[PDB]
Amino acid sequence: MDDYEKLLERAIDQLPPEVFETKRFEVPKAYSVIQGNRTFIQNFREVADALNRDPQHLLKFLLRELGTAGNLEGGRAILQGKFTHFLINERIEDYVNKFVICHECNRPDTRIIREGRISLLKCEACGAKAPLKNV
Ligand SMILES: [Zn+2]
Repeated sequence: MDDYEKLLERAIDQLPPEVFETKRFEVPKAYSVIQGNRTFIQNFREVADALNRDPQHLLKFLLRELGTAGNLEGGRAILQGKFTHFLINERIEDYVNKFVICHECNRPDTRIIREGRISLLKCEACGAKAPLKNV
């Protein structure tokens, strides 16, 4: 149930949200490669989703840390800056591997909150989680 996922491709790509279902975007291996001073992204599609469901954000982040030119090299997505599988792997591993890291946040007997469509939340109980703003 982890590796050999049961992806039916039901409205998880071009198929409009006509069919009701839960979109489980999680697949092993989701990190870039450190090459001198550039990141050779190969799964920009999968790596991007997990690292950030929204492509607009993920992209704004690579440039925000990319101190170099910043562009797509090769044929996949070899950017250049500071996105050396740093923030990428961290965020992705947070969601894809939220079970072993979040300690199976099933029915926590605490006050949990999630905002941004499974993007942000708090887990002061089973560790710590980022809600959104600091009041
Ligand atoms: Zn938790």
